[PDB]
Amino acid sequence: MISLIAALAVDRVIGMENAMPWNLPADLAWFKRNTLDKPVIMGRHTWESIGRPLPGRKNIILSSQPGTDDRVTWVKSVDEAIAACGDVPEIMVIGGGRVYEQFLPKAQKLYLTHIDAEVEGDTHFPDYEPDDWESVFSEFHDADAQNSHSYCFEILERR
Ligand SMILES: NC(=O)c1ccc[n+]([C@@H]2O[C@H](COP(=O)([O-])OP(=O)(O)OC[C@H]3O[C@@H](n4cnc5c(N)ncnc54)[C@H](OP(=O)(O)O)[C@@H]3O)[C@@H](O)[C@H]2O)c1
Ligand SMILES: Nc1nc(=O)c2nc(CNc3ccc(C(=O)N[C@@H](CCC(=O)O)C(=O)O)cc3)cnc2[nH]1
Ligand SMILES: [Mn+2]
Repeated sequence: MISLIAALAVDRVIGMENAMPWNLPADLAWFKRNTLDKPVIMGRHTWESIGRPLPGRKNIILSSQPGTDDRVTWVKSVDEAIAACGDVPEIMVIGGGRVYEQFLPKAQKLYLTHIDAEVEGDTHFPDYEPDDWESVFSEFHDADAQNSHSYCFEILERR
């Protein structure tokens, strides 16, 4: 099945100038935990902000342009990206904006982190139809010494 994983601040903001303004060590631990040993699909911009292959996962990048690093897999369309994953139980789509928009309809599960932070950005998470989704897991956390804002980890399943 296909799942989307993402961190959103106020207003569904997900990035600004090809980067994520905040720093939340706990959220990144959660991201790694949920994606390790699974294939991750990302768009070219995202590949670029990340700057290197994510270890322990098959990294698949979507680009209309030919590949430029053999350490990852390059695909030119959504169907090929999905076929490149092979037979696995869960495929993780990691963004960015344009790529989330294209996979949303095909996704059965969303792993969202809501962050209490007001950031002015240029990329947003798609505006999905709440009706259609069921929250099956929620876990709130106040801010602390290592994490600058409070956040909520949530998992939705398409009804
Ligand atoms: N907070 C989060 O959880 C989170 C997660 C991911 C990203 N982000 C952020 O989001 C921004 C990057 O998002 P973005 O929307 O600018 O770009 P993106 O979605 O990472 O990348 C867009 C690109 O990927 C390729 N692509 C997408 N769909 C394709 C398709 N169907 N066939 C072929 N190529 C396709 C195209 O590359 P070519 O131009 O080479 O065709 C397109 O320009 C950043 O600020 C990043 O920091 C945030
Ligand atoms: N919940 C969530 N938070 C994010 O920050 C996020 N970021 C992306 C894309 N950007 C990035 C940027 C850096 C790393 C990264 O450095 N990850 C390391 C974690 C380090 C640790 O495990 O403590 C990794 O191995 O996953 C991942 C995605 C996609 N979905 C997200 N989803
Ligand atoms: Mn159902």
